[PDB]
Amino acid sequence: MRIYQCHFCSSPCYPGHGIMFVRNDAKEFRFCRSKCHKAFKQRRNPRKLKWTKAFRKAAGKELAVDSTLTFAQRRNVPVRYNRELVATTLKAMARIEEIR
Amino acid sequence: MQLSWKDIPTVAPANDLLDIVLNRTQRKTPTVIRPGFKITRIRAFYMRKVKYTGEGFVEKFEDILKGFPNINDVHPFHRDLMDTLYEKNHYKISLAAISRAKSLVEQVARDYVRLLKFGQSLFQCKQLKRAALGRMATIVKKLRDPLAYLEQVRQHIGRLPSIDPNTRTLLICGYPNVGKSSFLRCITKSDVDVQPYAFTTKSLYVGHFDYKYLRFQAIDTPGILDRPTEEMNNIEMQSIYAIAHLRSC
Amino acid sequence: MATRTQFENSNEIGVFSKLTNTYCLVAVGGSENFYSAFEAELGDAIPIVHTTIAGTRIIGRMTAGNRRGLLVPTQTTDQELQHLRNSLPDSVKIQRVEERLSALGNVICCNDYVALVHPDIDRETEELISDVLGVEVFRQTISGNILVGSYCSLSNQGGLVHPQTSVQDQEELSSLLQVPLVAGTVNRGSSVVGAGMVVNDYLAVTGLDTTAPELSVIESIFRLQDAQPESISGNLRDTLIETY
Amino acid sequence: PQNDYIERHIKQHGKRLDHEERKRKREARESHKISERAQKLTGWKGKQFAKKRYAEKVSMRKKIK
Amino acid sequence: SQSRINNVLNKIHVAQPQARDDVKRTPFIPESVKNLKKYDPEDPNRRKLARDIEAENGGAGVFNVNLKDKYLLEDDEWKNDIMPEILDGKNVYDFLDPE
Amino acid sequence: SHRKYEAPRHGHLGFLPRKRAASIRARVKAFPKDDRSKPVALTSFLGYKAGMTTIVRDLDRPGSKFHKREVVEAVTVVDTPPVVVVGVVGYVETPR
Amino acid sequence: SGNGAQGTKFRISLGLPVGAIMNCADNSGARNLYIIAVKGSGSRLNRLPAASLGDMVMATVKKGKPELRKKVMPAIVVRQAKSWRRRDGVFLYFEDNAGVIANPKGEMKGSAITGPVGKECADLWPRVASNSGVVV
Amino acid sequence: AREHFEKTVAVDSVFEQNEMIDAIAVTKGHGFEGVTHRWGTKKLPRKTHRGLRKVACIGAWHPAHVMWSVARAGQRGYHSRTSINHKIYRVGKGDDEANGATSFDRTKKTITPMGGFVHYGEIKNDFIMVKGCIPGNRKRIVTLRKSLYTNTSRKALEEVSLKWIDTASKFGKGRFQTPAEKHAFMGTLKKDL
Amino acid sequence: MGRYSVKRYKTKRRTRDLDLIYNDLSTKESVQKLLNQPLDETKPGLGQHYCIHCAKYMETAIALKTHLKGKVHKRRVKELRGVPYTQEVSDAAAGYNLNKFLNRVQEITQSVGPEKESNEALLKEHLDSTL
Amino acid sequence: RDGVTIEFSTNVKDEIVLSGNSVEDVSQNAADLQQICRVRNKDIRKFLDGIYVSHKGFITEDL
Ligand SMILES: [Mg+2]
Ligand SMILES: [Zn+2]
Ligand SMILES: [Zn+2]
Repeated sequence: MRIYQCHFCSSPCYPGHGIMFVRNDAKEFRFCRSKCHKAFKQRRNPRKLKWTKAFRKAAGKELAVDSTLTFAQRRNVPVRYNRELVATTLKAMARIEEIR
Repeated sequence: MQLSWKDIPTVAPANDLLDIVLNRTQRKTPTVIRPGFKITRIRAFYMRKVKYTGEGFVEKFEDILKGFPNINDVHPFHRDLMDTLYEKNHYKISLAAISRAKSLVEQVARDYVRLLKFGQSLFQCKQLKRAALGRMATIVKKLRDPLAYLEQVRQHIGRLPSIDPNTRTLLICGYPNVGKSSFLRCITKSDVDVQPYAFTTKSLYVGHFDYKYLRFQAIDTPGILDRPTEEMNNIEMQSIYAIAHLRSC
Repeated sequence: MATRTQFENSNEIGVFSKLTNTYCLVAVGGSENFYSAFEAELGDAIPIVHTTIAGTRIIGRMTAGNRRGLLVPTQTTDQELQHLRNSLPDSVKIQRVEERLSALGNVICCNDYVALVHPDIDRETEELISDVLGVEVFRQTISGNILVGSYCSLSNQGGLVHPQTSVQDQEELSSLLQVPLVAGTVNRGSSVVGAGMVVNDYLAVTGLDTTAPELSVIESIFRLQDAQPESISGNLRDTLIETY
Repeated sequence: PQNDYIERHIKQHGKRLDHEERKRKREARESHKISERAQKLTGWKGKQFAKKRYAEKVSMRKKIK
Repeated sequence: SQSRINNVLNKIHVAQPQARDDVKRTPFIPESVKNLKKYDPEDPNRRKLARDIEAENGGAGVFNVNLKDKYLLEDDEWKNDIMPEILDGKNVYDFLDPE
Repeated sequence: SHRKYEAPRHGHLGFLPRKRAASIRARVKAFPKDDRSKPVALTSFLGYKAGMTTIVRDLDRPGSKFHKREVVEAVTVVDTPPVVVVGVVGYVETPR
Repeated sequence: SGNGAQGTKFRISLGLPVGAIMNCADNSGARNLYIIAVKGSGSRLNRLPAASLGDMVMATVKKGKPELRKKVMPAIVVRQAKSWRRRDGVFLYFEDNAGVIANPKGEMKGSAITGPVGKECADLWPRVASNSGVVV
Repeated sequence: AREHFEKTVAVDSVFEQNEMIDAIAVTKGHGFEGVTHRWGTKKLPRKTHRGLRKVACIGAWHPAHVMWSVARAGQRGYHSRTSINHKIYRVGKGDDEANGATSFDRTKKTITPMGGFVHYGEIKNDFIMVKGCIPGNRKRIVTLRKSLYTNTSRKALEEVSLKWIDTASKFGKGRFQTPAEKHAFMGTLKKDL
Repeated sequence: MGRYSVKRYKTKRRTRDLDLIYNDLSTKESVQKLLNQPLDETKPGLGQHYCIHCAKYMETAIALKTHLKGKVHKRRVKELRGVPYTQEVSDAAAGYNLNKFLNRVQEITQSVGPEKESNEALLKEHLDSTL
Repeated sequence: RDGVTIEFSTNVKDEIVLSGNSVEDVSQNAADLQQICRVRNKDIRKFLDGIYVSHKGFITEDL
């Protein structure tokens, strides 16, 4: 599981929901539901449409620049699995979400 | 294609070859009509047998005439070597008889088909069908002797070895009873009888071995006697043409 | 040390396998005859790891690396990727890398020292590889075949290309990689060599239908048996002339 | 393959262990089966049977004469 | 022929490096490979070759490999532990780190 | 006439007469056999269907291509309170 | 399956039926391929043979080099654009319809493949996976 | 059973996980149904006189009766069906909170989808999670024998490990597993404050 | 759902995906190659007369003077002004990989943006050089 | 079968020994064992292998 974010919904996409589209340029366009997937085909603008999060982050609504939003790095070193680090992080993400 | 044509299907002696096709017609085609039916179906009934019988002789013969590798313009090594086994005279004439035999059947078929559309009764058309198959049967009964010939070439030809003319071959000659047999089993994984009397081997034997990562093939011979080259034996004759045709040490 | 193996009937060994000086990777399908083949050769001396990439068996072409590091495409799941870092010892750097282009084993061919790339790879990857693998990077085609990994095999001893490679290609390209180069074939003459076989500094594994002439050629350039320093191409003159 | 391989294989290994009686007992069962089949085999195979059967009666009388 | 010998000489005469630098380059082979004994197939006393484990349970299309139990850890206790991979959405792997 | 193009029959013949069922509760046709050596076992059980949700899981099926690999599929849920016993009926094997 | 296909062909949704033009996706020199026969197909009265991703088909060329035309030849579908399911849960579909052409063993006639290649096709054919630049 | 009079029986005392069972119930009445959807017959093409959604030829002169195998119009649905080899995934105990979590998931949650089920409330008792699709519709009663014999291929051997359970709403496109995320990801609203 | 949105936006009948065209507006090589474009059989203006923003071939250069003085082409120039909304933009709004998001905002501000402005200055001259 | 004894022949290679009081409970139990190793779908002239009745005898020996 990877649980994704919708390319247009900007919402999380659980597996078994939604459709990936693959361009000839071959990068992945997943969708939360067919509402936004049809909105991709009709080629609207989520920076212009209100009810997605890409608007609300860009419009000066719901805050964006914050240190609690800096921890969602997609990492590229898989390092080593100490089991004790896991015990920290499960308490950490519980702590983090309250602060946000 | 080339090299030891194992896959020439089969053939039967003539009475069975007759019996195969006729029983194939009695089973595959329908078999029940009445006098009281419409005339058009009656002709359509007997036409359908005479046609369907006619292909069965042809398609078997076409399996034969496609089958045998057609001795001339094969390769001059193989072309000569089969005549030493099979009489290139007796060979060709047999198969040429079959194409003569095939073409008569299509000729007989097309006539009795063409005659049949003017039939007026059940009784007349029925007598044409029996006459049609009988003249087919007279052809196949005539064909008895060359068919029994082509049995025995077919069982023999698949059991021939395949040599290649162009590859790196080498010849093993010497007198009979010399020591050439046990030598060959020593140089290669090959199944040669080693008995110390003269004309033990009567046909060529092929073994394979490798040297410097290269496929070599050894060829045994039966053996030659002094025998001043006019009168010789076909068992000896195989020995000669291997030396004659092949590029070899 | 040329060794014939099949994957379940397949001679395309380099598709289903990745091999360096220090580790080996196999797919997980079917049965462990294939894994046992590397067990027989390598002993326990290097880690040999069952894995998948994107849940797919084709791991010799999705991945690329050397004894220093190893690269994986974007589609690597976290389960797969954690499984590698658990598996390999800490001399090995592992990194998911993002592009348009996906199959690293076709885009990149490499050794411990100099890597060849597809010419249209993006620049930040070209930045990244020299940091990861610590090697030399060159944008270069093999004879116009734009894929360098399928159409070439590499080592530190030597390298092997597809048989449509001009001498004019080989002469330039060898100066880039500083190893001798051979126009060759594999697996009854399949022109794709990188899918055909794997090789390192001390083992070469190919398909069953790689011929015994072809085995000797592979044994020559990659110098498996001690020692075949290409001078025994001076012995195989009588073979290859008669072969071709 | 490559020549008459069976007859070589016979001349080293030979025909089976139980080849004689299997050959023998089928000849023993033979006079039952022909009498069996002639009272079996309806529907024109018997008509094909009897004409074959009549032919061996003719042929033996020709040989004896 | 001589319309052939040129196309073969591509595969005969190899290319050469011309040696182009001060940079020294060595083929690396660990001595653990070099000190490894050869595999006798008809050995009484040899390595077990996980063909045989797959058969001795066993069989081809029936045997379950433990993918674990062969990889390096600080202790051999937590070989069998399960990665969580999801705490309440915002999954794990984006968050874990050193420090 | 001989149909000119054979094609298999539409619909199974086994499920006839395709009619409305006699209750809302299907009668159990066949119970499993009775080994008279085993401990006492309750052979069946009943519940309430309320379901169709979705599960991802890993598949340990050695031989299939999804071995050691994640696969989603759908499940059903059946609501299952405890069941309370009230009665016992014996049966006599007749020749009837 | 028959020849070439390594592993068990896996169930996906049938996109292209017979008489469906799809693109030519290698560097062979054709433009479009015209599907006329799908090997390994079923047989059902009035049901069309149809193909999908990674299925060996028999097809011809409309546009391209005339030497390549006039003759049926084998091909393997590499992009489907009718949405099939991944058993790790998602549906997905490409932009178009294309396949590349090879011998009945599966060795490619084309040297390199442009466009991305489907994952599920890629496991089945290694010579595809050889000449692949983008899987998925 | 003398002692089990007036006593009740837990469910996990009859089965466990990784067992093939088999489900029988009654199936989803659709009333009086057209032949074509009742049996799967090819349609007559279009504007065919006296209808097009039926079977055209139905007999000959002989026999001069409609035969019993000719797929007429009538009832579809609400038939008693027997469906075998369904596999138990989860026997979770409804008194135990956080049934929906696994060892993998550890997010404390019920099996109950958000909003409850559709035309059904919430799981408050113990439950059986079985893959596949039980014949019958929701709010109906089902029955579960056990496999009648050793029906055991290697499919019926494998011991599954549920990695994650969905519990989003099915009343529309569900998008959150708990109400915490929906309260999280939206941020605070108007009628909050 | 209705007839129009189907028969305009099927998967077969697809336009050309603003990011690729924004990548075509990035550097000078893409400018030159999309102005050279040697002769094709099939392409409507036999290869020639290809606008970039509106990914479209014209039959004749007369159509270009109409096209650039059209509300359609100005609807596309106003489209390609801002940061072109990649997947990176879509996920940073969910609070995911802001660090890659900050860089590309800086890069379109510093490098690509005024280069894309300068490239469009060239397209105004070089197309008015013919028309 | 009941009341027939089976032993593996010591000191003479590759032979098996069946013995009992009944005729038929031996011979059928003998014959079933050589019908079970029948060679299927091969040419029987090249392949010889199987279990064969070698010898019929008495348990006395001498009389
Ligand atoms: Mg002799
Ligand atoms: Zn939407
Ligand atoms: Zn424009």
